[PDB]
Amino acid sequence: KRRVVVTGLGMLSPVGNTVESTWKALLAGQSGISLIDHFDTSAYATKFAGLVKDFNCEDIISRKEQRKMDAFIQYGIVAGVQAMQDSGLEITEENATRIGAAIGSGIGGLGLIEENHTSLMNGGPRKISPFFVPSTIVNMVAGHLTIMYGLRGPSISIATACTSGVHNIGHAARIIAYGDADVMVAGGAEKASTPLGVGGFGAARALSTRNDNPQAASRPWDKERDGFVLGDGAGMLVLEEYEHAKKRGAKIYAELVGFGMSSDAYHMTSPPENGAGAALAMANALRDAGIEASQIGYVNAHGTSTPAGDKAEAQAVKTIFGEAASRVLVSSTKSMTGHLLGAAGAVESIYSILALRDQAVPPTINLDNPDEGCDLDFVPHEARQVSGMEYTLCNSFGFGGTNGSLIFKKI
Amino acid sequence: KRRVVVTGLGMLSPVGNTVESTWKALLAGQSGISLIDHFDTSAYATKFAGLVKDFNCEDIISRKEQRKMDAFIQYGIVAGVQAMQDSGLEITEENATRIGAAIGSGIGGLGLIEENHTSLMNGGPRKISPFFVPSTIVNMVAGHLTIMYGLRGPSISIATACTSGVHNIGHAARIIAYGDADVMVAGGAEKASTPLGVGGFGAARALSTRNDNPQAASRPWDKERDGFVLGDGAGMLVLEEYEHAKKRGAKIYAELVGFGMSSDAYHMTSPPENGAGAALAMANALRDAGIEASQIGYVNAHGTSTPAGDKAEAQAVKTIFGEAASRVLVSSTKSMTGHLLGAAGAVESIYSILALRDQAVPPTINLDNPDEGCDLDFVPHEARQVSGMEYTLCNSFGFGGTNGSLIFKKI
Repeated sequence: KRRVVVTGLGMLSPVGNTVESTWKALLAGQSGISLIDHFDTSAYATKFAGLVKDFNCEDIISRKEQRKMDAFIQYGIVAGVQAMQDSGLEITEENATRIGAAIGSGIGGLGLIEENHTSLMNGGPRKISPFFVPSTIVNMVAGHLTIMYGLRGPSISIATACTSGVHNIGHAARIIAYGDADVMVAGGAEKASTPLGVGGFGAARALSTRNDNPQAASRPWDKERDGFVLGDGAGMLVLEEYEHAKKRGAKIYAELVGFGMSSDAYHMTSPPENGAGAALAMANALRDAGIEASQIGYVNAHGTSTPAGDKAEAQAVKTIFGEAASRVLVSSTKSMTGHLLGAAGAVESIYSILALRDQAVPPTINLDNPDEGCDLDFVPHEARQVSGMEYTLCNSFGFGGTNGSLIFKKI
Repeated sequence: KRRVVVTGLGMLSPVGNTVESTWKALLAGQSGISLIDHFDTSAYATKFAGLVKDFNCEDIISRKEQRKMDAFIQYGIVAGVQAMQDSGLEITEENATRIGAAIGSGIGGLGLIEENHTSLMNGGPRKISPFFVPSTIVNMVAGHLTIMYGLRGPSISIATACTSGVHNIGHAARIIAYGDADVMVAGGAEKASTPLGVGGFGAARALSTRNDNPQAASRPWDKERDGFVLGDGAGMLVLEEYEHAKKRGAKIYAELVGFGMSSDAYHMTSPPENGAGAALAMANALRDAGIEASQIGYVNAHGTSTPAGDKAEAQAVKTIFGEAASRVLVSSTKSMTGHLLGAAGAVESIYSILALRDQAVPPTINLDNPDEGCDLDFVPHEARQVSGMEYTLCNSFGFGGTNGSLIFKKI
């Protein structure tokens, strides 16, 4: 009965380039949303996003290698390095084989796809970079990391849109428990704030168009919500077997105890008004942890700031909690951070973990006027302090009706 | 101790639009490789590929839905439907919840990415289709299938390039055994025979340029090999728990008994001359099945027809087998089929399975003049007949040094 705990953290987010900075900014309710300026947004209905400010990998990635990797891959490597360093783990010859990676992305290298495609249109197959494939594909973060640290254990990449971070982390954990590994760096990286990403989600009408007030655009569960806001970044956790951790005396942020998956089987984009999909996923994670819905202090919602989306999620929370409806804390850091797509579940598992350490829960900012008959406590504007929270639940409900939920336990 | 068996098959390949047709063509050594004709290949160094001929989904997908999905998604849905039909499985209200999907792709919707990108370049963000994201992203086959059959169990998508089919199938199986599901449709779909796919792998110099003889281009382990050949298609298996299968009396093609994963941790594209990565993965699958290397009758190689690639793989086969070096049958159907990237491990798991049913092993065609000191039996030109084969091993060693191996057992 192998148990899995967390002993390493790494992150780049719209509100910070480290774990603690990011975390401090969120408990302070700071918004990471600003107007986009790396491409001309005149024709774009959405002109703002959650960008990573002053990203630097100079000391981490040789500019000779940077040319071979899209921005999402660069974000992922960096957050991966932070996670490995913070872990203290030393990779030995007898170690390698048992240490792996489960890192994905929802969309991958949009930037270098557009670049290479632009080059092919203007100058034919020759303008295409010899690094096109490996610089864009979703599995290249796990690819580069394993090589960088000589990792030789199981290596996978889950690509389930919005649910990627949660899926990757949960399977990295299943892998360990199963016996396939002792250590796994799991998470997701994303950088979809490009013309194709902004115009594409805009073509679907899934995005907020509140350009006058970008920081007020992401407003989950609010009456004036008009779509999600895009966020760039990456979240990485070092997962590891309990005894292998103790035997080495490493910090242990928390324990991963439940993981549940479900499918809506409703529509390619819309969730059921019902929230049936989400319920199942939260329910399976509880059953998996072997606890009840009442034992959960905080739920980091999917809460993307979509009319139909936030309503499905609330409905599901009421459905799985019942009485505990208002007794539980539910918040969406997407209010300050935006939607990190493939990295969303990664960064949010980290908030779910940090919340346990600090007994503090981040707010759902911008929640000026709640919805119709919501009975839930969405930690409305300021961070709430908590007393005896032992378990936290993290939710991701993505495109294609694919849902997941992670449950973390204190110490 | 939940056991997993195979009870449904589906496939589209360059040598057939059904499982049996494809399978018959391969035992007959037919090549599926032909010159590309859907785009102007004048500037292209590679002008041929393994295409799917006369693909039809008219009766399966409403042309109203086709517009919302890239060719790889259409191939995947169809092969998914075949698999579900062939399985005989009936989805009930009390059933849904326990039936899921693990389907990926290495590159996803290149075609609709190029189209949408071309539209944005010529006419701005407006020309972008509102279906851009859901029509291109890797998880949309599992997305559409779950909805189509009202599947509500765990739903994931592994995107590990060349190793996707194997990873998806192996995790679909881990999922079932774990208790998370009873039924899982697992596999991969791919359609990278586009300007971006052909020019991109061409920019890396990873592809064969033998345009005079396209059917002779894919020649694994041969002296005149000059890169892999691209193949389009999709392979889908219906995996399911042993008792749930019996209780329903369904055909049972075979049993999935081992699954191993490893990472090279060497280079982003090249495998170690060593073959260390591959060894580990085959070795873990054996250990996982609980059998020895001698108990394996056939190994469906990764064998892509790359100088460095085929050599690493042989080295690893010699390394894991030792004495059994020539006593075991190893062949690459990539010789007739080309490299299906994300679907490669899916179609090949199916060949690995069918080989057990029929006690026949498909040949490595084009193997005119083997390599230096190869001691292995690569089933050189014609299909070999076998007597008491009980286990077969399937290998995928992909970009980013991510490797996997599946072991199937008779009956």
